[PDB]
Amino acid sequence: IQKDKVTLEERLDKACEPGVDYVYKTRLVKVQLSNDFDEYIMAIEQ
Amino acid sequence: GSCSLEGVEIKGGSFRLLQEGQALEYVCPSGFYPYPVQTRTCRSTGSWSTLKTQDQKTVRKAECRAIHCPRPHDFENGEYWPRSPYYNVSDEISFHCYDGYTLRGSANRTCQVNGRWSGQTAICDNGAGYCSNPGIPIGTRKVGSQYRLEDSVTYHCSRGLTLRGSQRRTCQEGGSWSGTEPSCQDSFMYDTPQEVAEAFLSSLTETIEGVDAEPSGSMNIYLVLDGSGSIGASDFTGAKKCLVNLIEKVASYGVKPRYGLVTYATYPKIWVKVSEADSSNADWVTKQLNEINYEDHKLKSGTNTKKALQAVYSMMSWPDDVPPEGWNRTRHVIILMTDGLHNMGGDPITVIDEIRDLLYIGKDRKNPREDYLDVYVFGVGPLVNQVNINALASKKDNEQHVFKVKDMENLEDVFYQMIDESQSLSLCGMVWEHDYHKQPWQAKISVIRPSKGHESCMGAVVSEYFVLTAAHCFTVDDKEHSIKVSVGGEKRDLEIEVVLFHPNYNINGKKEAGIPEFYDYDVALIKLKNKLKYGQTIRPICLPCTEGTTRALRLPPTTTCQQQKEELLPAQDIKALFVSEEEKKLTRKEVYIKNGDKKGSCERDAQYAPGYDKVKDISEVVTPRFLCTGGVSPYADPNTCRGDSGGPLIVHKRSRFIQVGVISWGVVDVCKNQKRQKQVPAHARDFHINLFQVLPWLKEKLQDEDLGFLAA
Amino acid sequence: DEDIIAEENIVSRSEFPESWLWNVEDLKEPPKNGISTKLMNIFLKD
Ligand SMILES: *[C@@H]1O[C@H](CO)[C@@H](O)[C@H](O)[C@H]1NC(C)=O
Repeated sequence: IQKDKVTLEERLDKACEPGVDYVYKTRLVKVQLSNDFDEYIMAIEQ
Repeated sequence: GSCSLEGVEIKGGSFRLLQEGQALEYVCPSGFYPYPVQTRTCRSTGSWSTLKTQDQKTVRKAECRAIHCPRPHDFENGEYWPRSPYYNVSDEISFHCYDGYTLRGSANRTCQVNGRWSGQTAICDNGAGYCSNPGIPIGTRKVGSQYRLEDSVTYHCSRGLTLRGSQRRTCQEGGSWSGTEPSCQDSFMYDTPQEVAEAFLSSLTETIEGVDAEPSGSMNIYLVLDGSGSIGASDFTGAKKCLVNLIEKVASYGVKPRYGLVTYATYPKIWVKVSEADSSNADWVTKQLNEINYEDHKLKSGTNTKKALQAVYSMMSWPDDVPPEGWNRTRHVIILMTDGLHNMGGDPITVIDEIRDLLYIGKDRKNPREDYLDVYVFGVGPLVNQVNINALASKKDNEQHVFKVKDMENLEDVFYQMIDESQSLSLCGMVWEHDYHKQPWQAKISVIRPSKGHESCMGAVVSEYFVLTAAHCFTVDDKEHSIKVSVGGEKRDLEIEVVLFHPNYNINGKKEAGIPEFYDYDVALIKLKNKLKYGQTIRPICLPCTEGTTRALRLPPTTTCQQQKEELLPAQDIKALFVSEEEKKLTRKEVYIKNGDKKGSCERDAQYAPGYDKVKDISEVVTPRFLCTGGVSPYADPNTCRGDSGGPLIVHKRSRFIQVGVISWGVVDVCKNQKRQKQVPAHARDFHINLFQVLPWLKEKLQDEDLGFLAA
Repeated sequence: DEDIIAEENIVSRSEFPESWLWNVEDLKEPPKNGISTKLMNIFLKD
């Protein structure tokens, strides 16, 4: 998406957009990176 | 805090603050529409919602553009004119096919105020494919010229338009394309209160007529109302009253289905369950629809359409154990109001699929069972995503399930017009379950004569008294006591009253020219002495140019008699069938009506017929009141026998049976009470009597049968 | 520092048939000198 202060309300609206489907808090377990695409194994904390 | 009104207006227009400055609505002068979006929401970030078009594109400045209609950027087998970079209001365009192509639909179409074109879609078909040319709706783009069996075609709308209906249609067995006809929609086209009510009933009532076959009708109505905070108490309370009239409307049909009221937000809330003993009580369901309030879902104003449909799933599900007695006989009608702007749960479509698998629909090539599930969607919220509300709504041929009225007031009028109006509910050419007797209309006629005689013919129940049949099966000498008619497979014989022959029937009016036989206007009605009680074995059949047939073809009430003849009997190789009797058992025989360019080939073969071997002009023995069938091209069509004479020539379309002809005479007799010829000649043709030619006679003799014949 | 026409308001061509104008016409106009004349108004392709 992007990167200038992204307040609380900023995330609320950007997370409740019709497009936004999934919202997780994950933990990067393992990084299997290659040449054409990089796998990012994340673990959904909640 | 209230969003700043800095640079948020619209060029050549205005806007107004609603919901206490939490949202604004652009107001463009008549003849123009707010661009891109109609209204805007006040984000909690201090700025209004970004200007997103239909292609999810960002717009800087809002402008008031004029109301234009979709441009036909794709048309085959013909030519349309004039052509312009854009079509204003009240602009007319005409269509014209090339040489060797037939034009069906409206030739002249005018751009209306609702940003749509008047009349139907113009299609130029040659009639060479198993299924008729799907055509290319104005604004769409069809990909696929092959119209064979199992073949498919894809559609694509222009940039900035939302495709409504099916994007892919497959030519299914029986001459019919799957899904519904596409239609490129914009962001201001909406639907007039009449267009909605007219397309809603024409798609609902038909799904109700079949239900009666057959307390507690075998049909469930799931009312899912959206109470999210993105709709507003204004468009919500109006949706409630909108449903209230719907229940009472269905009640006027003397039918008491099983209702299920469910209002959802962040979580579903079931008020009425189909398993309850009060689900059939229209009154109670209405009061429950009144007790509900928009304030019920204020604390948790979420939008999780997924869970909502899942709640409906649990209402139609089963322990299993059951396997219920009569689960495969129940129709389900899910009606839900929603802006389509879901954000919690994901794609609600996934649930719909689960419902299809639970009801075993579309999981059988021979038994689609698509008639056991209807999904109607209505846009209520200010910002309604036509893309989503379409993906949920069902796609049936010549039926509309997606609706978007102008405002809430109009949505109400849609259901007000219903309560007053009482469309004709007739069950002509209908089939019941399905021992084995799928031909209720079928009738067996026998005429006893001296020595033996036993003239063996057949007819077709067209009313509660009359039974259409051939005319040569009877004579002026034959009385009423010597004529017996049996229907529904009953062992007894019904006593007739009088046999009405056609005023122009004269089999012996050609002996001068050396023509022994002359089956011109070979039709006759048989008014019974007793009234027939319709059952699962006895039932009328649709006759051309009737208010009952108009609904069967799912055509608008404003359909003229001429339009039906173009639909039932096009200028091509029509696919019809007739009823034959083999070994005391009725059986269907699929044939083809030579009404295309193979018409002359099928007619001139009447010279090989007994007695017609010395006819000067073959066009004198084959009057325009004849429909030629049988032959080897395109396929080897089964021939009619002597006992099949007077049999109905039916055209199976839209799961309905329409009689268009009457078996008159055949060229070569292939039945001799022994075996079938098997070695039939390539000129063994069969002729019938076009009902569209004997309409004036049918309309007069059947004026007191409540068949509702068209004027014309 | 900009001009031209917006890339949004440019109706691109599309109709490029290899053959068209496959119709029929009948000369019933008042014959003069044994020569009938018909004035057709066709729309050229793109
Ligand atoms: C309906 O249910 C019964 C269950 O015994 C089944 O035998 C029958 O095949 C079903 N009918 C249809 C339409 O398949």
